[PDB]
Amino acid sequence: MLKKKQLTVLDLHPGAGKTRRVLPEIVREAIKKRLRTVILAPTRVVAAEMEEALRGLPVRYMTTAVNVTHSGTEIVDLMCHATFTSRLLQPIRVPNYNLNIMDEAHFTDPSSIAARGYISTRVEMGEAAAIFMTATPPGTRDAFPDSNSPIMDTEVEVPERAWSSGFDWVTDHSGKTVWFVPSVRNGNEIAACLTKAGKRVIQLSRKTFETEFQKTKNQEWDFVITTDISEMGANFKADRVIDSRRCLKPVILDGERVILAGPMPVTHASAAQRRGRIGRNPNKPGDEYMYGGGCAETDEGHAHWLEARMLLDNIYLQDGLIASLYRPEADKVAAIEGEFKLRTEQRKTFVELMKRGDLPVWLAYQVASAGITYTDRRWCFDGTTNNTIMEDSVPAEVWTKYGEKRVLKPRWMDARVCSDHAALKSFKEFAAGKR
Repeated sequence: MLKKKQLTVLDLHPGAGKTRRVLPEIVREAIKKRLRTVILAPTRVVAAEMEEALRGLPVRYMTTAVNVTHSGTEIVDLMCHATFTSRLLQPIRVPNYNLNIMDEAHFTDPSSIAARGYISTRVEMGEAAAIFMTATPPGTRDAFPDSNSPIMDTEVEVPERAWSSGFDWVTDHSGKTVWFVPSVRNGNEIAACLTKAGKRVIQLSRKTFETEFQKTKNQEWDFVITTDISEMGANFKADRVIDSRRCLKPVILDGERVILAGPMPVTHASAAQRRGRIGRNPNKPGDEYMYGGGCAETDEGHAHWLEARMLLDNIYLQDGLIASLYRPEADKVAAIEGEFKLRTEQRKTFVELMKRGDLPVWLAYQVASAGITYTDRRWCFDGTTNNTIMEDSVPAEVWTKYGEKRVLKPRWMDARVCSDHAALKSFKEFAAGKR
């Protein structure tokens, strides 16, 4: 696998030991061959688990999720998918790694798709080797792959709102359940319903992931309500998965706004990853998987693939050349390589709106391409009346950095800035000039 000009897909089933058994062997071989190597983790939680599996080996952890004193003689670097793409975008010189290892290579966030495109392009050029580790490679149509022990798969109607009757099987269970919901807001209603009935519930989402995941290991719980983020290597000591089989899909309409469409069916890769949380212990057969709908290829036309093209168009590779998306996921977006290429000053604004501003990629691109500087927030208030952001069914208001109270009405509307209370609170601080 470690020979140049080769990309290998390590597609072992969930729980087969890709992270704890295969990864340390590959690292030992890479160090013996003096291959300058990068290990890419999807989240800070997986980075911590990788440190346990690689304990003792000389690895330089480029993450604050690991508290290790680096000796300075490491030729292997470990960092998150987003950090790799972020350093590629920034003026910082990233080493031209001989070997690129991506764990949970199925991750569909824009920076993971961009990282796969960059790496696969370097392999196609004959400059590097790569290993993509996932049970569900791009293009998988199998939602029920192999497991360490047999799983009872049951198609059932799954609640997406609070209920007063009709779902006795949900609460008549003495084990621990992991329940995947389409959104944070949907999760809140189900958690409140379960809490009212006496269940101990923990909720997980992209922003709260590191802090709340720790509660799954330090206390007893009956339910974990989570969004699709728990598909990326999160492990639980549970005996049942409840899966709505639904997700939200960011969609760009007429090239001028982003809406959160659905809930709609998840892909086969997502369903297999959600099911994959259980059936992991060969000594405990009969873990249950209750699913509430079918699968469909809802990644076609999903805004994340367009956003990955915006990132890749602004990453230097060689002179004018631009990295393509990883071939099995390249038809998910209709886009011309280089169409989002920005000039030096606008590119720097694009990077800062993402790194410091925390804006979605599509929204950061609209602002930077319009020639607006990072600190200029006039655009947050001069959009049309239909772009008015609502809070508690009434227009959201902020005090501008000038001291004036104005209705939040962005020139470009991206639904992700107000998808929940936490997102809208952060966007109000941005519009106010607080970061």
